[PDB]
Amino acid sequence: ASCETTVTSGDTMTYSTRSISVPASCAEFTVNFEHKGHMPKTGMGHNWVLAKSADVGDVAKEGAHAGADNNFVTPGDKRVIAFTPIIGGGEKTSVKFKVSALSKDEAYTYFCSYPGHFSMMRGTLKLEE
Ligand SMILES: [Cu+2]
Repeated sequence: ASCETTVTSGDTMTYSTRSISVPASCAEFTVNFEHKGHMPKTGMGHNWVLAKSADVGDVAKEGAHAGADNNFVTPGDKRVIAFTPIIGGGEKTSVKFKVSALSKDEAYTYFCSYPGHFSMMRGTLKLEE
């Protein structure tokens, strides 16, 4: 009944885990995200973006053109359920979201939207009954 999890990244294009389970008993869930590499966000930035799996492609396409100042996420993108800002080496961030925003009928994917990272840096998130 833990309603928090920690996902790390580094100077590669992989997350530390590729599956996150959110307990349906949680009212809110927190994802802590840390970058343990030594390269900065200009060249090796990472973020954690959550969307329904069918929407990842379009969110990633539009987000790549939104710019670093918009964390590579289109401003007001209604397909993004929750996201963190981009972080570089030695930085940490987190995001908390309401578990009621998720449905048991849908599939979800978390991924990094820094240009060129989404194909490898992605995982599945599911609501655990
Ligand atoms: Cu990344």
